[PDB]
Amino acid sequence: GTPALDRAKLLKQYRKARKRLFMFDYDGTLTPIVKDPQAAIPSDRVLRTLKTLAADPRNAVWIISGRDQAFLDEWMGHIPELGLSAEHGCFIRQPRSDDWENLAESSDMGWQKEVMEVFQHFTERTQGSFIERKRVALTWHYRRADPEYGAFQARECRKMLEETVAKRWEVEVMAGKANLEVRPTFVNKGFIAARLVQEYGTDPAQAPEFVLCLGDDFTDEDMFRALKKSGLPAGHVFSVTVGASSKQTEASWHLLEPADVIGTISMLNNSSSAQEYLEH
Repeated sequence: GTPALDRAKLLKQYRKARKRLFMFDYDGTLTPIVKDPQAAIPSDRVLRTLKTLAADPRNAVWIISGRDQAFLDEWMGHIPELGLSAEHGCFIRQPRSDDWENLAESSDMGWQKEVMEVFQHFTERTQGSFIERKRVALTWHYRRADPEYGAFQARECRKMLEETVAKRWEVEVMAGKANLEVRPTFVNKGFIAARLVQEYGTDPAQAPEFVLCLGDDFTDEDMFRALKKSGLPAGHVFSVTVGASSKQTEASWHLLEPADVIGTISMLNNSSSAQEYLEH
């Protein structure tokens, strides 16, 4: 478990830091979990909060999301300073750039040819199984197969992929409940988060003196893991899960709800020179 984010400590390091890095999951983190993805179109409040945070050039503000490129661009893309990572690391837009990079297309996806061949082989030999093909991930499904033989086939297929495909291309093999998935290593949010920190270079004095990383889910845990490996001073890094104190997490802190996340970012925004004046 974790204590709630110490907002006083956060604000103090924010003020002290000359360079700040923010990495936010979107759904479940900046906005509540909902059934209808359109109901999680950012409220005006969420958008104001992000726009104000990103306006300060001392801040590098990243949204790291499973959402489509078209969704992030439509609803948040008008804030030019936001860095956007969409579709599980497959599309990236740097702060202040109009250009999206297609990271899948920038990679060698020759592995897909071999994985399809292997999956097709096991499919023909495992009644009930089938292949799901997405842009970047390939998934072999076998829930409808005999449970024991399906599991056996999946163990055998996984071993084969690990000893061949995974040693030639930068991909990993995942096991879901009744599935096997192959996807690029760059899909992992920790990969995404480590890359962002290393972009600052190998010079300590050039590193950000403030990192706030927020996320609610299992994939976001990999961001927290990566930051624990960053080599940055502990008091400079705030890995924060969204969830209860009793939640087991790689984060060091929690905030209970997206409303608390927005409230926390608003507190940081209100330390601006302009806001401090208006406040008196």
